[PDB]
Amino acid sequence: SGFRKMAFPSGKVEGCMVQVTCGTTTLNGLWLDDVVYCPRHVICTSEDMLNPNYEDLLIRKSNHNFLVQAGNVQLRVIGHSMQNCVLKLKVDTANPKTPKYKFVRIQPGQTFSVLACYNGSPSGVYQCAMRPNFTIKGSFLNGSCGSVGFNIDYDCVSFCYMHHMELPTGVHAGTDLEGNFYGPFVDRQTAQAAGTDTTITVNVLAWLYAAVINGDRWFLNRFTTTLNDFNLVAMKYNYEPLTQDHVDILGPLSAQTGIAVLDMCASLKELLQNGMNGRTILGSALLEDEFTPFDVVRQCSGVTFQ
Amino acid sequence: SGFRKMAFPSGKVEGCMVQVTCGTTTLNGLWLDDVVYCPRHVICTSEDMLNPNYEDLLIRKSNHNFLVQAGNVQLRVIGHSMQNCVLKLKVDTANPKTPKYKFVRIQPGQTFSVLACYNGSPSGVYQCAMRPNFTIKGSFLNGSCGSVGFNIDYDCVSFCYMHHMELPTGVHAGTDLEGNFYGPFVDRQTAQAAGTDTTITVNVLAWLYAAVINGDRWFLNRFTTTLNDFNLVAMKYNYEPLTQDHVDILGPLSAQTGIAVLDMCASLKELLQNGMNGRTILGSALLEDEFTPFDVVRQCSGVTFQ
Ligand SMILES: Cc1c(Cl)cc(N2CCN(C(=O)c3cc(=O)[nH]c(=O)[nH]3)CC2)cc1Cl
Ligand SMILES: Cc1c(Cl)cc(N2CCN(C(=O)c3cc(=O)[nH]c(=O)[nH]3)CC2)cc1Cl
Repeated sequence: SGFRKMAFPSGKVEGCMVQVTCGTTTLNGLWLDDVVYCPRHVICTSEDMLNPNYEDLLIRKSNHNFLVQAGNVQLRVIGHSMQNCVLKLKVDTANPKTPKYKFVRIQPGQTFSVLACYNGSPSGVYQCAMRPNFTIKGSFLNGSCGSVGFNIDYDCVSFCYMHHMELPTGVHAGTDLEGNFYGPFVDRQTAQAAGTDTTITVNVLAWLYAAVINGDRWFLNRFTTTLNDFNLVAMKYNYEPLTQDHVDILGPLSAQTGIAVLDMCASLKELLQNGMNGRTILGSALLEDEFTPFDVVRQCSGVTFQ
Repeated sequence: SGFRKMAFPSGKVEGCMVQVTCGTTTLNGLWLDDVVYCPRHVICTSEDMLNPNYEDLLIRKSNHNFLVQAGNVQLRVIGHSMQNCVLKLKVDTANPKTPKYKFVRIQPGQTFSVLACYNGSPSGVYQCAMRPNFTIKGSFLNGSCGSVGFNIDYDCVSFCYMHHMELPTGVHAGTDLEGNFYGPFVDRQTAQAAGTDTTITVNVLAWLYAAVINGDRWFLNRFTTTLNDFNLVAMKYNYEPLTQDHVDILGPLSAQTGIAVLDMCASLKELLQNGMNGRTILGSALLEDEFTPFDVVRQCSGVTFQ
């Protein structure tokens, strides 16, 4: 029993983190095979932050302008290139700790683990969701750029996020590992704002199923509803509308508890219109939307990895 | 003078189009160096459309199950792999007509050219925009899957779109060339719906500047407005809000015409609240939002490519 904000074990990723220095700027890089990946704004100075021309800035660099350190061992840069917003540094030594990996782009509402790093050294791991406005509510300080987000599927690490910047509202923005930003953001130190966020409805429903599995039942009722009736209430409270695909995804949780999805939607409708009245669910006084249906199954039924 | 829906010259792309057959299914592929890229649902049959397991379907295939034709020359498949939603077929011959290229992921509101193809043969070219709901309003018939979208930057072809499917509403969905879908869609023949579309405001403003450059001035007025006052009216009419970044992008057009952006916004406010009253702008009775500021500059000031 129990329910926690659970991250993936980070060991396979810790061995890929390196320190990348260019000039007076130091941040984190990801070392897979003989390539080091890092944010391209490492080649920027204070004079170029507001409007950098990265093509010009890169042509004025040579391999010896890039210092790469894996712990205390230094890696020799033998080539460099730019792929969208990430810098690819070819080094003379292939990482012997390279795991089975792939580069994936995730969708809003999906979760992943973040290995926060400083000076190439892992500091902590935590779980977060990609928000519908393509930001993440992370925890990052100065020097954390190049930290990566990942999921583990069996023996394979799926890298999905590299950290680039913090927005004025305190939320965080980055790219996939091909260097393409999540959301309408650019790597320039200008004032950019995220659009309005919404609550991830399918995740809230999954979390309510986790509550029932763990013995929190006070919010259930006998009523039922339709998808269109529910979605009418949901839009009023800034909730993402619910699709038939979402209902299918929640199938294994409806079967394990014997509570139909549309039945659980009726409970959620009541919680939105009346609140929780000083009661808690799984130790929270708010509706939690950063657990996917898969996260719940993984924690309330059991999955490990090799 | 004049203003047209202008596409990029397609010659550099026509030489990369091939036909890919697997079983009874034939669609289009993109042949760059010694790799052929195509939608992975080419390995699906009618029995798997609703819920394909692509890992299983691919392990049951061998290289000789894939017939690749470049005109009449046949290409020998020596390897195959899956990267997200695209199939990568390694062939024995590198395309001698491979142009300088890169793979880019575009943002909503940006435009590109589509080379519609059938049986590996180019049929037509047209311009379209990525909608804010991550669909495109294309023109595609049966057999068009694998057609690609592209921009040309100097001598370099930037591939940004590969066509996968048509949604029930008649709009179209696809992936970038790394196989990651635009929008919340999956390559399964289930019922999926696009979210609500909005009008791309910065593009409408660019188009109004093109009108002024070409002698349509009847909608101008002496008034001005603020960003927050404009955005309040815009949201009422399902227009994307306007940012300071957008104002900067429109700079070259404001300078060429001597009409400040916030002045042009005041004209747009009036057109939204009063309509056009049987008058036309650049031969249209509706406000056009599929030309970017760069498209206008390119056509109203002059850019060619090598
Ligand atoms: C072009 C450009 C851009 Cl776009 C960003 C930076 N910065 C690099 C330094 N930096 C952090 O390390 C950091 C991350 C974080 O999440 N929170 C926090 O407080 N600090 C801020 C971003 C520099 C340049 Cl030249
Ligand atoms: C898993 C899967 C998926 Cl997701 C899609 C298809 N289709 C392949 C055939 N096809 C077209 O060629 C087509 C495109 C278009 O835009 N308009 C139109 O009328 N037809 C439809 C999609 C097949 C499979 Cl097995």
